[PDB]
Amino acid sequence: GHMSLSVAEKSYLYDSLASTPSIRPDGRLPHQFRPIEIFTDFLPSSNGSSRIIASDGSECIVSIKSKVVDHHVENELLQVDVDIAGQRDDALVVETITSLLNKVLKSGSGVDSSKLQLTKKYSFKIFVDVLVISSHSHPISLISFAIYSALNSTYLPKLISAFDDLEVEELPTFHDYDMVKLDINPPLVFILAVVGNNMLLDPAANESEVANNGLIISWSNGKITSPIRSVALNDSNVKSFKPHLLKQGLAMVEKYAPDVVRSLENL
Amino acid sequence: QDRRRLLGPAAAKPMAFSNTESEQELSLHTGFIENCNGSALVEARSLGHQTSLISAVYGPRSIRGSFTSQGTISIQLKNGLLEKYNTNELKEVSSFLMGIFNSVVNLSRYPKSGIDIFVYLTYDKDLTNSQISSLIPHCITSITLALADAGIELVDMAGAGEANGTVVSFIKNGEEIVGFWKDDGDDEDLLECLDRCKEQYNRYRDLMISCLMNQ
Amino acid sequence: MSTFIFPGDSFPVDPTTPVKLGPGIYCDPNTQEIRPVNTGVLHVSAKGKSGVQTAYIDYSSKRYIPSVNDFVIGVIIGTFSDSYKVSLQNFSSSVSLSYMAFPNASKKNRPTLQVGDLVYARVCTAEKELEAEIECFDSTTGRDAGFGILEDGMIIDVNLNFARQLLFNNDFPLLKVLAAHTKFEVAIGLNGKIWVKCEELSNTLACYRTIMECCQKNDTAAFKDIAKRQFKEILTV
Amino acid sequence: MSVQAEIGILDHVDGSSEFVSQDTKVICSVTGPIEPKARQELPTQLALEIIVRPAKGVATTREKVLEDKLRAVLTPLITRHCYPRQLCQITCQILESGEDEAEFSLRELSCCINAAFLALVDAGIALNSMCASIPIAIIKDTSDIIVDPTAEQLKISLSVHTLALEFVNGGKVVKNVLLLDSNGDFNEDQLFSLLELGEQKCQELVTNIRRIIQDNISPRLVV
Amino acid sequence: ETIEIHPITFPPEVLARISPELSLQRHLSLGIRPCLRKYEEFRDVAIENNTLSRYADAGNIDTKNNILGSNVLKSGKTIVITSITGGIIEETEDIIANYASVYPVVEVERGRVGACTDEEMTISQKLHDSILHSRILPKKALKVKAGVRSANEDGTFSVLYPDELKRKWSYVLYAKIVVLSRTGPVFDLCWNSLMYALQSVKLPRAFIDERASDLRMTIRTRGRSATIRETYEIICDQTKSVPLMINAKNIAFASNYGIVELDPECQLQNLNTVLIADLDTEAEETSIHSTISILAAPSGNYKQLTLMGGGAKITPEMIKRSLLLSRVRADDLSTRFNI
Amino acid sequence: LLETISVPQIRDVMERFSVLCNSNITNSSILLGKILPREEHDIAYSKDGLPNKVKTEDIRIRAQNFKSALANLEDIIFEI
Amino acid sequence: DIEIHVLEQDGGIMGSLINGITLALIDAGISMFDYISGISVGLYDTTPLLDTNSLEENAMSTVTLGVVGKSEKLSLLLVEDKIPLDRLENVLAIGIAGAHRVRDLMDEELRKHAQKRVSNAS
Amino acid sequence: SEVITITKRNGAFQNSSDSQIVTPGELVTDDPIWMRGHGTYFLDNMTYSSVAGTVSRVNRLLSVIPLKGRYAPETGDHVVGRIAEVGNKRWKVDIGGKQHAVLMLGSVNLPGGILRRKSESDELQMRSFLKEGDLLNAEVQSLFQDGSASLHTRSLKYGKLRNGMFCQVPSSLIVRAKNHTHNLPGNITVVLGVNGYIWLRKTSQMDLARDTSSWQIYSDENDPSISNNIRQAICRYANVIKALAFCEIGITQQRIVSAYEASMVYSNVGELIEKNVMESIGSDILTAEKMRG
Amino acid sequence: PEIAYPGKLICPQYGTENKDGEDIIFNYVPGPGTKLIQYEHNGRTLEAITATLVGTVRCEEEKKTDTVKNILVSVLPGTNDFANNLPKEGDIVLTRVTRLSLQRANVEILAVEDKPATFSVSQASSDLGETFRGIIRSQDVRSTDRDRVKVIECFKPGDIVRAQVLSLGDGTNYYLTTARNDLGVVFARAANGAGGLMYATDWQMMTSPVTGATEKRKCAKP
Repeated sequence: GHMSLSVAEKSYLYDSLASTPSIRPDGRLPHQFRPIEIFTDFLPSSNGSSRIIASDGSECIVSIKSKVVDHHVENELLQVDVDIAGQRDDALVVETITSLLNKVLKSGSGVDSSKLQLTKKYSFKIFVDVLVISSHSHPISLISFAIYSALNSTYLPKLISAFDDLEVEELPTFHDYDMVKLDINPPLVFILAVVGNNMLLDPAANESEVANNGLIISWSNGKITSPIRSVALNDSNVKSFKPHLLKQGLAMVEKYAPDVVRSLENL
Repeated sequence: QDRRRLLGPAAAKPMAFSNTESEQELSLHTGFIENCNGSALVEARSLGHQTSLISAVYGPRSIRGSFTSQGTISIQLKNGLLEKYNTNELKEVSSFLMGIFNSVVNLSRYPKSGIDIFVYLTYDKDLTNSQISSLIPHCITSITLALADAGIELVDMAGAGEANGTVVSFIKNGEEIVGFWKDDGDDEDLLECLDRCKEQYNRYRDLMISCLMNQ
Repeated sequence: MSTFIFPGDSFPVDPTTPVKLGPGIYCDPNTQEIRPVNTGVLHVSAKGKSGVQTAYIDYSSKRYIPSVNDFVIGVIIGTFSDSYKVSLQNFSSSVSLSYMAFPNASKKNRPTLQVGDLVYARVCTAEKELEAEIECFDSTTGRDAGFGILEDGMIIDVNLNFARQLLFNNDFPLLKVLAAHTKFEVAIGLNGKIWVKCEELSNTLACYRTIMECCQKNDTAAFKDIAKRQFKEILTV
Repeated sequence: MSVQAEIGILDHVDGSSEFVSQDTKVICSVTGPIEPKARQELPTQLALEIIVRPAKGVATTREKVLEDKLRAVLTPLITRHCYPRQLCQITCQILESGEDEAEFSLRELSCCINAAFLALVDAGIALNSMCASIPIAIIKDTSDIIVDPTAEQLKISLSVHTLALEFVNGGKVVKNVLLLDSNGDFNEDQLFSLLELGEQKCQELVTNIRRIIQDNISPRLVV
Repeated sequence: ETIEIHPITFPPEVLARISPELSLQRHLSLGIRPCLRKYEEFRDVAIENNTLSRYADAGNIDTKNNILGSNVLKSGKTIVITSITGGIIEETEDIIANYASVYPVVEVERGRVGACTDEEMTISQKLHDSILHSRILPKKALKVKAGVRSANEDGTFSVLYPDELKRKWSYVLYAKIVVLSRTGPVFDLCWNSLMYALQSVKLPRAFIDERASDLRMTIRTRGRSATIRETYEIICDQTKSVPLMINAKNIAFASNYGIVELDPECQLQNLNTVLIADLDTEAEETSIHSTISILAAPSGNYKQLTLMGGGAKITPEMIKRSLLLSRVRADDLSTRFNI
Repeated sequence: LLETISVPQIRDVMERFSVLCNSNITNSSILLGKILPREEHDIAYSKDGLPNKVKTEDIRIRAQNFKSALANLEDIIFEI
Repeated sequence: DIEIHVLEQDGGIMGSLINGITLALIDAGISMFDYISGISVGLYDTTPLLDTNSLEENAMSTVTLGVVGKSEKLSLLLVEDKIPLDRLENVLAIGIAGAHRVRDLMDEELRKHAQKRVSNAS
Repeated sequence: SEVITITKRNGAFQNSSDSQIVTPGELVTDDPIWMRGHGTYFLDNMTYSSVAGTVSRVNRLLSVIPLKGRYAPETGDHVVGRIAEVGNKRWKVDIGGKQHAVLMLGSVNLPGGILRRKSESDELQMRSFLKEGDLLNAEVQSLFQDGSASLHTRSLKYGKLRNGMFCQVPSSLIVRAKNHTHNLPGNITVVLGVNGYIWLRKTSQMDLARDTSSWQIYSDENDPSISNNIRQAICRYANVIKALAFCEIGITQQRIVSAYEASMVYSNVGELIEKNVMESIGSDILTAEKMRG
Repeated sequence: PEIAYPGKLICPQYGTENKDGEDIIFNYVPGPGTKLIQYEHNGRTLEAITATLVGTVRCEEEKKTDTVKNILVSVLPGTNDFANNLPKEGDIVLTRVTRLSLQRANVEILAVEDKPATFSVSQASSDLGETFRGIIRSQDVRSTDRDRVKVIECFKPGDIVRAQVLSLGDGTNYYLTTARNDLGVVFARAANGAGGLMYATDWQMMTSPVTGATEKRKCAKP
């Protein structure tokens, strides 16, 4: 983990969280998120952009750029690039989140890649660049919210030429000013904390340090979807968990996610 | 090209070729690498896909970086001879494996020490004339064998199973879960996967104990 | 003209004669044989010297290796509890200078020296597998110490041979040629360092330029005449 | 065997040299004994940092082999136990190959050995003995053993050899064979005929080296 | 002052860790070595060729495999796994200019993570050079006899290959050598494994499309025009393959030797140069500074030799005895596995 | 001190353990199984140049002897 | 430790980097002798263009100047493309004048932020 | 019921009595008689500021007080710190300054207190007494040349912290006082370190005896019997401190209790992290202060 | 307890039996190779001794002179390894001196001792700094006159020093001591390995048969 706590502080926090009426250090309920701020459309150079600020100062910036590619040779039509400030590009946390996010936003898994198709030969490759300025816990859910916001305010160039390469084979030409809004359904990634027999949504830094385990659950089209990953939020207090906890977590996300999406899909 | 390796001429281009439930059986061996503290050989053959991977445990050895009441564990997967995987994907499995064995390895017995576990994906043949999900249970089997062969204390024999892109590792006779992995697959198929994987977990655990004892 | 020797050559002196081994000569711990390991001129002291002959090899070198009873010029570079960290020569292993050893020493009493100061110091102890120790005042000194800070002036790099000749050889004209032009003080270190100070900077600079030129040519004759051109050029302005 | 060498050409190094055989020119520098990095430290002996730079391009795995073979020669030459927990940097900058570097590295290796030895002598580092290295080659049509072959001779060679011997007693007694690097097709009879003729030309080289060393160093010393 | 003192003795495993040199001398006084072998006893060798190659089953050739040849070798406690892959590049007496080589990448696992060690980097070069020096692979043996794929009647594709007779291609051989369970000098094991692997290498047939639509690509300058030459996409045959043409007369096999002086103060109750064969264990790798490495051909030709005398003097007798054993070892390795 | 926990309460522990314990109650090599875990063998070439497999037994015998030789051997040393 | 993230680029990025560090360092309460203002000046033919963008930099040589405080002393003089020796002095003169304006804007915004904080805190 | 609060914004990266002020390089005075202090530098008669802040004149001593900067240790400060590392015969503890403070083995009260003879063994075994991550009370005993602090815990008042939770605010919001340990309603006790490090714990017997066992002064063990209300009280008190800090208003023992009782309006505690409640709470604290005048 | 593997249940925390009309209480204590793990079954929780190693299960019990019977349950290796026997406070180790400076003597742990002898050897490499390093302070060299101790006359580079662990220290260095009769330099050669074998004639003196030279060291009592 990140935060450093003494054995006494950890014991107090654990007992408080492992209690049957689970007591959070900030007084939250096991499903309440902390307030966040989101800015969008501030990078005119890009097709889409977002900036999310957490309550603990955690900040993430997402940029969306497009490129015309031949979908017959370019298998992956959506590439996620993660850059955590203070970490090497080949760091364990960076590559893991990068690999994870790319699976969350695959072309034929949790994204309508039909909206990226231009012609019978060419399609729009989407580059999702993530920049984590600051973070005090696992930023996977933080990045997810930013990518969501960014992809819902993205505008792509509009095609002019015909859409049948096979015969006439016209060179892809686009309109000089008009841009079509990218209609797509970005998935969300929720992260949970397992302290004893309790499950917490949006784990704080101190909470994650004493947690026994954790869950990474994706969400798309109003239902639970892969990737689903159990994750050790820390490495000193990791323990095995009963299967009912896993089923509890999936159930917990399944009922509180639409509330999050509703507050996130605001016009 | 590279000043540390001999990669040959740059104008050269790699050779590209053209065109003109099922039961699973595995083989187990431990302690054949004198270079390290513990090692294991896990080979599995089924349908149109066979896998031969090697695990190697180095530790407990000295840690420069920090003081520690308990031990520290690192897991690295390496690509083998022919089959190749994305570095990201190998890192992701490594992280998933770290979480599992941080629940099994008795870290309290190794203060200021490091246990570095290497898993070599030596030979992974795809004979179908995310594939990484089917290799995960075999990795856990190899690491468990290697750790036990090394003499590293384990709470319980950690094993796993795979069913329709879903991987779940069990301990304590399958009562509890030390790791859950799911890619692709279908909807509302959790209960079926848990049962199928627990069957593989039980079979792998029996063969592992049989290997650690008789051999 | 001298009798040059090379490593792996037979040692002239016979084992029947007691010989004290100096620089260049090596006694093999395994085969007990005495053999030369450096390249240069072999010097053997005459017999009758208390029944002990001293044999060594004068070889060219510029990398100093600490030996006991050597006067050296160090630069303070560090603070450690119980002593100064001092460097004899760039990239070389540091030497230690205890707070205890100073001209009016007291355990309570402490040195006023500040990192970056030049010290005229004697190396009392030089263990091969241990950090060098430098002391300003020596028991051998017996209540007389020239050791301590050097103020201002200019320091000069010089090969060990040139420095050794400047310190032990009285026939070396360098000091004399510099005395017939101006009067200044000089500290000489066996670690190949020479400290020069005058009343005016132009004279110290002139001395600096002469010592380097004379060190470069190594022609004993040249310096008195070589010095003359150096003094003249400064007044050129 | 008309080699030419100069000693003490570099200012900011404890010792240096420039050895030239034919078209092969190598300049070498030696600093030591000095403070070593923690990973270099040897509790009882001297640590050697050996670097070889090519005439063209950057250092590759090729030069890594030149560093390794040069290490096998210099290591037993130096009285390392005189400098415990200490470092000696040895750098060789090959200025001119004198051979097709895409095919051979024979002359460059021999010239590096001779230059490194000379640089160690200049630096005043404890040496157990002396050393000389020569390149040798064999031609299939000729059947000859040519000592110090040219680049053109190497192109038509069947085998290439690097021989470096350890000399004592005024360069008359071969203490040992520090390095023999034989590559190509050759038989046992050719090997010993090579070693017999090779030892002769090596002994001649030491004598020439001893001359060069005394000619350069003696003016520095006093009588 | 005449006195008697008694030594304290440490278990052989302990002694080997405490003082490798002493552990060596103790064993040598009883005619054995720290690896429990005698002075001139070699490690046995067990191999398996072409087990990882696509063509390993002639009846069922793998489709998703690019390994042309392979060799799994274990000698004593050290394991070596070699696999040969290939590439193709367009091209535009007994002299060295007429011979090619393989490009090996040897990786040694020792429980560390980071850049390539000096061991791994040097092992690759010596393998590459000795293949070129011993003249195993002539450039002519890598020339691609490219065929042509046309569209025959009834809508089918057929490939016509020439034989015994414009663009020209050449094969390029690569090698990955993984060394497991290292216990000493491992070059000799890498070479012998590479030799066994090269004798199993099958070169895939290569062809081009009869009339690929892709022609020249026009690139314009500042007024003048130019045309980049049409690049033909060379394709390898899925099944058909030809064996690698190796000069079997030149294939040498590796062995190493060491020379030690018996220390009188290390004998156990119950001058001389010692020849030791096939160095293993830390004790031998660390304390023996006079060593000999030989690549000897069964014809008795020697591809390369290395004499490193840093310890005991290498006498002509030691050299001759080493050359003899290298031949005997080579004769064994070459004929054993009928490759 | 220990009066607090009952023999009867502990007895129940033995029961539940027996319940828990009671409830709980070939190898072939496809590819690399044959060569990787190969037992260490040694060879000794004779005067004729023929390879001779050192006895698996031979290695053990030398080891026993070597162990004997050092232990008996170690004890006596006189310095003058 | 000074970490910088360039989110968008459009000419004169070096000058903007200088101004960003100077402001951030002051915010950290880290002592410094004076402001360092950065500016870029292009030279299209004879004409000198203050504060050039990406299009102008691609079409002419530019000079990047770091000016200490209100002084004429340069901390950074950066010329990467060809400039006639006769035009260089005049280009420097334009840049220094422009950098002084950047200093004033930085100083203005800083006193504004300061004043509000003082008002609210006290 | 609301799952989360998200605040959105488009087209923009971010939202957007007289006291003397000065910026670096600005001329403060030209009187050479002045003694230049921190935040300044001089050349002959001219004195220029070395930081952005307000000009301060105490007697003849001209200095510029910075607006921003880390906690600066003064001798005698009551600070709360975390052990960063343990070496030799000293403890290095994170206070929140430019450098770690030192805590020599000599200063701390060893187990058995005065009666136990000084022990060679303890220096080796100190980690057991204290280790990396532990929190503690400490007083800035002395200062080093650079400004670093030497700490001591030679008192019953000082020592290892337990039975509570940690939180921190900017050091500027906590000033020096007669005492920094305070008892509050709800049976909890606050430890307001001058460095900004705050410790909220269950009120112990010592905390009561302050305004009215020596072997276990370094035990990590939290009190076995800590009620939920004490725990739910801690959560409530902690949030309000963060709320005061969010307003950039310095904490007071009075302000804390006042906010704690005023926050009782809101049923659920987890409702003290929201900005609106903090903004309204901050204004409530301030208006009362204005009324007090 | 025929076989032991990691995760296999051994015994409950407590046991009892009936002998001679009296109930004997067996208090099982988790020893080396075991650990008390709380499991769930039938709804009721249960703590049982679980083997954490692979090998033969062994038990020990003891009362010493300085109804409930205390039994120690442990698991030993079945079939060398420096893993399960990592150096802890109080353990005696064999280490080699790597460096000397006036302040302290530095050695790297090579092997560990056991009670009635036998030894445990670290398989790590001394070439890659893979071995656990330690420090012998000047005041921990000997028992008498710990104030005036010259390091150069106690140890030498390359010496094999038998020492006892004082504390784990930091991650970098262990803290050892040689302030006993059976502690100190055990194996050494003259001139830092450049000479012949030296044996411990005197507790403070080392003598070599061929060298004819004596070098002082803080040797273990012969």
